[PDB]
Amino acid sequence: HSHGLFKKLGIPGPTPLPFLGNILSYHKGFCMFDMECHKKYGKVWGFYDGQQPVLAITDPDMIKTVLVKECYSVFTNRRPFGPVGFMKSAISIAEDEEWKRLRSLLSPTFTSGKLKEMVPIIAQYGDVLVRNLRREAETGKPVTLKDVFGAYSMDVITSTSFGVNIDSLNNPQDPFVENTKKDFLDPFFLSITVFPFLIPILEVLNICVFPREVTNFLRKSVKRMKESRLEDVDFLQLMIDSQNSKALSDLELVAQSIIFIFAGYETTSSVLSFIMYELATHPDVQQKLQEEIDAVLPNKAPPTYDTVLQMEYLDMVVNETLRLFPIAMRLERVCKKDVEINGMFIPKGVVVMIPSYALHRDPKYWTEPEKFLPERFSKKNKDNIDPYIYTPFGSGPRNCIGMRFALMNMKLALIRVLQNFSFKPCKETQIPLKLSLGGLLQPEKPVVLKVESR
Ligand code: HEM
Ligand SMILES: CC(C)(C)OC(=O)N[C@@H](CS[C@H](Cc1ccccc1)C(=O)NCc1cccnc1)Cc1ccccc1
Repeated sequence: HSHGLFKKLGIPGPTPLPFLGNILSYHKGFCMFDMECHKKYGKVWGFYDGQQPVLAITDPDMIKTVLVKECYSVFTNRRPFGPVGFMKSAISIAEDEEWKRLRSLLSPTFTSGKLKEMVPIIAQYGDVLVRNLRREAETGKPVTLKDVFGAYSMDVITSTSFGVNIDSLNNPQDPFVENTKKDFLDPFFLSITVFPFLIPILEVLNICVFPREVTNFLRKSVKRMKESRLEDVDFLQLMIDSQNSKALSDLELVAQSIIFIFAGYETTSSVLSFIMYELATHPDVQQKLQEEIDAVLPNKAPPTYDTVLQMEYLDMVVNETLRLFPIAMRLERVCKKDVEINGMFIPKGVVVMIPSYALHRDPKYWTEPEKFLPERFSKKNKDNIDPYIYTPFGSGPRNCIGMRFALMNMKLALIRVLQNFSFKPCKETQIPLKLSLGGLLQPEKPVVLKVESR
């Protein structure tokens, strides 16, 4: 069989069913299954997504070795994913030297210096956010954060990636908003894990998990802008300026544009929802932050790149949220060679997995781990936190390239919104929040809260 491998290496795990492997155990979802396995088996364990062996690892030295020490050499790519179509060229899907080349060609886009240049742009839609929120707070109707934050995240994306400027909550039907707004335990991807041999089938059928129509709209919408700016501060331009030299192709450039939307749309919006839920169910933290924000920005002063880094309690709130809700859930690299790391034989072809969610909630590193307690990130206690236990942006050469941009994007939305409003539970607010038993880190029920004007 293929299912004998962990039994042979003396590695414990749950016993796999033929063909299926352990996937029925995802019925309660990745994270609950990860927690269970941690408790039941210890520091290392194995399971099978279908015939695919996955070794979980939770020792910080070993995690360091995989994520940083042996990245370029051994643990370079994520778990194969498909069908992708032309998206094979997206950085996050790309493999080995094409990844190394893409990552280089795109790293200077995400510098502090280029980020500081984008703060004015990400600020103006904080204002747009307020005015849409006020229209909902002067009419004391409970608000669904995912639509209004979704509208906001969506606003920052189009602006920061193509210079297109819209109020997606208000022009929700402009052509540029439709395509762009468009789960690994849904019927489709569970089937991909049992029948991964079916991927090269869909590839030759140009069936793509990225719908073939959105990809066509932006391939052409990009080339319109490309040739309307060429010739006559955003991500697209920064990429156009890069291929003005091994340099970035034209279809390669459309693909990265798409990964950036997918990356910062549901994530920026989802995280902000998780932070407003905790702010509302912990109103002292909410007050403590409103004070810190008014002290650095008095009279509702507009935030700047520099003032944002000045805020310590703000950063603590963000970091403690991502501890409870690390939206990647897991990190993963494919072992490309027989290797021994930190005293353990890892055979070629195993997927190596770091169960972030489960370690963020591990009582052996965290006190009262399910309690929302920002103080664990105080300049006092922030030093007692293992950066290979807390990894909401991954770690090493393949960590989240957009990390600085995402923290800034979120913090700008939070500052402007707590400058103006307070957030209180409704009776229809789900307390305590229940995580989706599905395949995405998101709430069972969408977070609804009451909004009031300061
Ligand atoms: C709060 C929001 C976000 C979180 C928590 C987050 C988290 C992550 C994590 C955990 C990874 C994988 C890291 C690893 O495997 O070690 C990742 C990868 C990535 N993220 Fe983010 N991310 C966020 C937002 C963004 C944004 C806004 C962008 C915008 C460009 C972005 C672009 C990427 C890319 C391109 C990768 C793949 C990097 C590579 O393989 O070279 N992400 N993110
Ligand atoms: C089947 C299996 C689970 C093994 O593989 C994958 O999920 N791998 C992805 C390709 S790695 C990359 C990193 C990533 C993936 C999934 C969750 C978090 C981070 C990616 O794509 N980040 C878009 C994005 C999201 C959040 C933060 N930053 C970036 C496929 C993909 C997902 C979503 C949009 C586009 C592509």
